[PDB]
Amino acid sequence: RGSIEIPLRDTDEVIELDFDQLPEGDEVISILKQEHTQLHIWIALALEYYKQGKTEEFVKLLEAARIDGNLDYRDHEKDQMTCLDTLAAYYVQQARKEKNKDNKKDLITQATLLYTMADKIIMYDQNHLLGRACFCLLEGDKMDQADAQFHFVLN
Amino acid sequence: TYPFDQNRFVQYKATSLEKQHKHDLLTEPDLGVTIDLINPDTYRIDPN
Repeated sequence: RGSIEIPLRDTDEVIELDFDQLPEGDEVISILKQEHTQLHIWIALALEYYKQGKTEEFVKLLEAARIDGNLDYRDHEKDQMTCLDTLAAYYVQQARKEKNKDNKKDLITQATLLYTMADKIIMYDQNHLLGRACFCLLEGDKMDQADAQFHFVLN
Repeated sequence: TYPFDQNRFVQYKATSLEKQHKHDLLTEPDLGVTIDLINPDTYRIDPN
């Protein structure tokens, strides 16, 4: 909401980060990971940053959440594929709001490489096919292929 | 022959042929919407 819970290792469910202020996302990675906190909270505060009106620190703090797929999590690799599909969609989304200085490929490279690790564990997600289908419209080709992978979503 | 002016210039103008044209909207090739299944964090399908 404006402050959701960050669980501890010992006497958990005690600490909070109020999102009305804007802390730096890298110390958030720390204060999460000295606590061996579950991967779900990383998505939750990523959504908090996004609803805070942030698209770039939001998408780069989760890059630090790509390291901790199953760190102490007892098979939350489903949570890591959910993590990584967010970057596989929002790298290619933030490439469309490109600026005068970088290239589109300056985000498409990271989107495409991380999608490859996204397909190492899980195949044909409701967002896996979206990432490559929206990958096609950027280049003006594989357009019926993009339509087919979207129709793979309906089936 | 007649000494015709070289009509290198428009003063009529072509504005009858100009404002008759209705102009396309191609700002974003997927028609001005970010296409995403993640940013619908909300849904009106809930009551109500």
